[PDB]
Amino acid sequence: NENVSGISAYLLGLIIGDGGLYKLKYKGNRSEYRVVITQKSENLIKQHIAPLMQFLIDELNVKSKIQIVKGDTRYELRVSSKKLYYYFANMLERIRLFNMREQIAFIKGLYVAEGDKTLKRLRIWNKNKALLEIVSRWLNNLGVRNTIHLDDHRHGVYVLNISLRDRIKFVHTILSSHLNPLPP
DNA sequence: GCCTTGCCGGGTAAGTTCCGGCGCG
DNA sequence: CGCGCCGGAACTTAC
DNA sequence: CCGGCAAGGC
Ligand SMILES: [Mn+2]
Ligand SMILES: [Mn+2]
Ligand SMILES: [Mn+2]
Repeated sequence: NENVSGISAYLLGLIIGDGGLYKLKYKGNRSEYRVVITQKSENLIKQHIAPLMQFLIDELNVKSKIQIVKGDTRYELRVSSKKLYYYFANMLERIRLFNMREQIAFIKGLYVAEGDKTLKRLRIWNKNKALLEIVSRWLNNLGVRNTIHLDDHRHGVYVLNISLRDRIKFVHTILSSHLNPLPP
């Protein structure tokens, strides 16, 4: 299924960027498995992201709930689910095999999470150079030129800079792509 | 003249893991 | 008994 | 992430 594969890739962009995948161990041989996306904007969390996760949850027949925990500085969308955790973690492991549908959705998600949102410049930040290098190759194959270098010497954070020469192709083909959209 | 992009400090919007519960065969 | 979902938030830093 | 600064390219 390609609409599920794409929405997955997109969610996985948000997760890797602004959340995580947590395998927790508690006292008494108790455990927990968490798919997390955090975000400041209540409306983006509840009106765009959650309906997407909800759709994926239903289609996978995961029957965990979508928790939304309001925190200090940010909303946390959380799904407590061994099945969903491994679904994304295994999907992460085979990121290199992503097809063009998945690549674009992943880059879009990653950008919504980690990207320069003013679009004055086109920039993705991350400590994970290998992840950025994969994104770079995909972008090069989509005819979007880009460079990677160490932006934040204090915290070890790399930036992937998308060349403004390929501005239109990047925004039009990646950011504002109508592909795999909340069907309805 | 103009656009592009490496650089680098500010600080908030993220990320991570702990808690106490309850569920269920 | 042996794990897996809830609901929260303290805590730290990578964007 | 944001955003101002300055080096460099055409
Ligand atoms: Mn991140
Ligand atoms: Mn982030
Ligand atoms: Mn973000």
